[PDB]
Amino acid sequence: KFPRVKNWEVGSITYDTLSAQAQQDGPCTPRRCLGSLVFPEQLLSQARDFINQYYSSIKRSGSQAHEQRLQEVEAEVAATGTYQLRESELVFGAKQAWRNAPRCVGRIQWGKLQVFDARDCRSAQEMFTYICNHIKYATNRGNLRSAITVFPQRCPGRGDFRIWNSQLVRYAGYRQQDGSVRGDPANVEITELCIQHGWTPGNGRFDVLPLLLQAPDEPPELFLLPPELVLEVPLEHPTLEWFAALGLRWYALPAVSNMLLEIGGLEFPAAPFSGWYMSTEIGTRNLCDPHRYNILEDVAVCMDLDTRTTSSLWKDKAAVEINVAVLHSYQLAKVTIVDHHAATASFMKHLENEQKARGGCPADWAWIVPPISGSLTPVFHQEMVNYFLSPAFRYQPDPW
Amino acid sequence: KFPRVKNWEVGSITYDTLSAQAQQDGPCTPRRCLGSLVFPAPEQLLSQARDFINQYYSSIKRSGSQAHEQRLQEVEAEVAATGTYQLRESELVFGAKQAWRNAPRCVGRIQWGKLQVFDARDCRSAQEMFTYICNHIKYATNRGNLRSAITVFPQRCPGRGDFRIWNSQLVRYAGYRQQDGSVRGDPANVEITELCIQHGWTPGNGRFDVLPLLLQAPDEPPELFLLPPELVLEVPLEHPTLEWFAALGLRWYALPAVSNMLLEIGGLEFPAAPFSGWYMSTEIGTRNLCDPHRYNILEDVAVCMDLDTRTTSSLWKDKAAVEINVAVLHSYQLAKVTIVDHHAATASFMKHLENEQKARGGCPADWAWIVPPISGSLTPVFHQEMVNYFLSPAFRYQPDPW
Ligand code: HEM
Ligand code: HEM
Ligand SMILES: CNCCc1cc(F)c(F)c(-c2cc(C)cc(N)n2)c1
Ligand SMILES: CNCCc1cc(F)c(F)c(-c2cc(C)cc(N)n2)c1
Ligand SMILES: C[C@H](O)[C@H](O)[C@H]1CNc2nc(N)[nH]c(=O)c2N1
Ligand SMILES: C[C@H](O)[C@H](O)[C@H]1CNc2nc(N)[nH]c(=O)c2N1
Ligand SMILES: [Cl-]
Ligand SMILES: [Cl-]
Ligand SMILES: [Gd+3]
Ligand SMILES: [Gd+3]
Ligand SMILES: [Zn+2]
Repeated sequence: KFPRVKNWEVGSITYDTLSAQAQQDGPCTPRRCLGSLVFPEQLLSQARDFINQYYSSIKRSGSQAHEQRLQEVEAEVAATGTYQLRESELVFGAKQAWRNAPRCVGRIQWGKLQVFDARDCRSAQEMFTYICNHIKYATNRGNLRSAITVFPQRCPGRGDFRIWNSQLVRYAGYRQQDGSVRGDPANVEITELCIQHGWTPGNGRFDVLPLLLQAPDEPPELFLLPPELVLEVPLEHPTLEWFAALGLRWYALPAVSNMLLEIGGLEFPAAPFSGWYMSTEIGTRNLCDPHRYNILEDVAVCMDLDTRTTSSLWKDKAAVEINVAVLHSYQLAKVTIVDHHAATASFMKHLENEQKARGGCPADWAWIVPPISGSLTPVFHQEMVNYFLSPAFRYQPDPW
Repeated sequence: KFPRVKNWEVGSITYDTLSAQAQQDGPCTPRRCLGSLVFPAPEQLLSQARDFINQYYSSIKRSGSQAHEQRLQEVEAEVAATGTYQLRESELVFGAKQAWRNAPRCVGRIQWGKLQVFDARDCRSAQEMFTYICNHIKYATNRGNLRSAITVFPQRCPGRGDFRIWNSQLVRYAGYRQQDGSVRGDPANVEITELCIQHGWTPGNGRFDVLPLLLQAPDEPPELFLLPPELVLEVPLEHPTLEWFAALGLRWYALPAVSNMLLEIGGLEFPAAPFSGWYMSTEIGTRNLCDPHRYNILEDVAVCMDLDTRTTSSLWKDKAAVEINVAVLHSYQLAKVTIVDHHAATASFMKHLENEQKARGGCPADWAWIVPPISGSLTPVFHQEMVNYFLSPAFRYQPDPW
């Protein structure tokens, strides 16, 4: 019943006892595995379970404080149909949701999270102020600091706070007259949403999009990020002197803004969180994916590689140098970045910590293994168990 | 409904209706996915036999024919009289091809229709096993123009032990455990090496000593057979521009021939049915040579490339691994031994997926095994959602017979 989990490089065996606590059901069944798919008063039970989790974590289970808190949440839900987290519980909840995220290789950091409490927020203008403060704090002039800002929870009879943008920093993607894209093809939809809401578009490949911020029951409002708040890194290569001329750039801060934060049955549809980049996200996925910037063959051309035969591994050589350029450029710019070897090594340490702390760790193998040099990293050889724990970050529908 | 399956590179969406035909269960439950784990009654025989006969007669466009109905009745009668039944030669060939076609962890399945099936169900001894195995190796190797082949030894039957090939592949390099814990040779083969020594093999002392075969005839201890060196085609590894790479003395063999899996067709089990194709270069260059628990050459190659190995962010591991894969591809092409790189192989697997969507409404595929171990997202299969499930005919894992 407890899955046996093996590391094939060392031969070590663990049993994941934590998965027995999985709440939501995942997409797999005994008949077929869908692990590779990207997208697959009951409040009182989830609330009680969360309070118990928290008071267990702080070694206060069954204490007067524990029982007092349980009675308070019961009284709130009975009186109001919902309840409010204490600040300490909010901070614990956000950290746990990160800790529980199966697709995050960066969870060695999960205990170090700045939690900005924006639950008093009203109006998109206030939202923007909170978001700018978050960006400022998290960017920290390149010495990036993981942070989350939590906007008011969902409640009956009132619309949600929503950030329409998938991230706080996104590059525009402009559909061209012939169906191609200038800029980031991942952002065509949000780009034309910004334009339809009054944004004057640019004409460039790396135009930072405005933010579309939705206060409850209002249309989204456009907010322009002050340019000095959006740290970017021009990409250069340590020995390929022509790389800099390609004018490639990426931004310092990965800040996911479209996921729902769920804590104790409470739902925060706007809770943008940020850390720092793992270099393969930029150099391999964002720049080399065929449906993203797709610059691999451009770089291969500039490297004089034999692009007439796949067996020259010209694609692999070009991608590696793009990843080198990303790492070199962020380090030169003094912007926090982690390469995929360091990140996976730390994630192995995290798995070991979590085995001792909780008896296991939900982990999505396809997402944890980096998109280049998979088996050069230790996580490739590590069997993993994927399951859903709460508190959690969840996908949610786009607010349109 | 059925699983909806997206390709994220193109945006195309299909539904895997074939998954609804999955007979055996995998390891996942709604509570937790175990997809990344390597190793997760005459009436059931009749249902599996009936299903397979139906598959066969569908495949040749003969469903409902007098031949179809006659075969169903013959199998039912034979099972009732004898407890088992015997495949017709054409059904064995279809079943072997289907088992390959059904193999979720095989990226080279575009080739599934081109399989030479050697019928060794008449084999009576370990000596004759070796004769069949040597003929398989000679045929499949084809002086480097490799040909996919399977040799099917007699099925499991009550009253008699199994035919078994103890070795996991027909070609394996010895792994000699050294007293300090290290391994000379291939650390993946330490156990079969010690078994070979236990059964009277005089070991070598090199890193690329081809192991003898331990062949088990029914109810018999395994018997040791040495492969004639001229039968085992090997490729010395050199690099087109790293001239010192050749001095590493690295080699690999031409023929990937898996010999420890069980072939299951229509409820019949063939515990000895070695099959072979040709290598994808990442199996050799990335896994076999660069895995820390295999030949583990990555740092020595990176140092000889004078890369800076003191920090991970120079991506020295990545650079050395690419050049080792280059060396494998170059060396196989130079030796005129069939090999496919991971770009070509994954592109052809995408064609296979498209072919199978039209032919069967889906394709069982194990994402973690299909996506190559370097340059994953540079290949189209990384962006392809996949559904993993078990169809029969099948190649299955089985316990080691010791
Ligand atoms: C501190 C450095 C961090 C690193 C290096 C890191 C690394 C990563 C990477 C590489 C991914 C996969 C992203 C992709 O492929 O698009 C990811 C996903 C994720 N990260 Fe982290 N992360 C960090 C911090 C954080 C923080 C602070 C949070 C939340 C408070 C977080 C929550 C998540 C979640 C929820 C996902 C999964 C999103 C999804 O399921 O689509 N991460 N992270
Ligand atoms: C024709 C050229 C072929 C190529 C390029 C190819 C490629 C591959 C590769 C790269 C793997 C993964 C192996 C590993 O990572 O250790 C694999 C697995 C597999 N192949 Fe193929 N293959 C070929 C032919 C065949 C043939 C002829 C058969 C059977 C008749 C076959 C059946 C299988 C099976 C059953 C597996 C999975 C074994 C397991 O689950 O452990 N393949 N193949
Ligand atoms: C589809 N769901 C969003 C997944 C996603 C997309 C993305 F583009 C990112 F950049 C990060 C991400 C987030 C954090 C906090 C750190 C980091 N390195 N990456 C996560
Ligand atoms: C029991 N699990 C076996 C998995 C495995 C291991 C291995 F070392 C291989 F080489 C192949 C393999 C097999 C074929 C026919 C072609 C090819 N390219 N690889 C398959
Ligand atoms: C189809 C497949 O699940 C998809 O391409 C996945 C693969 N693994 C991934 N892994 C990470 N970290 N991020 C991703 O976007 C993806 N995409
Ligand atoms: C733990 C993990 O499943 C293991 O390392 C897998 C990953 N994917 C693989 N993919 C292939 N093709 N071959 C393998 O041996 C493995 N090993
Ligand atoms: Cl990103
Ligand atoms: Cl191999
Ligand atoms: Gd020139
Ligand atoms: Gd030279
Ligand atoms: Zn699964």
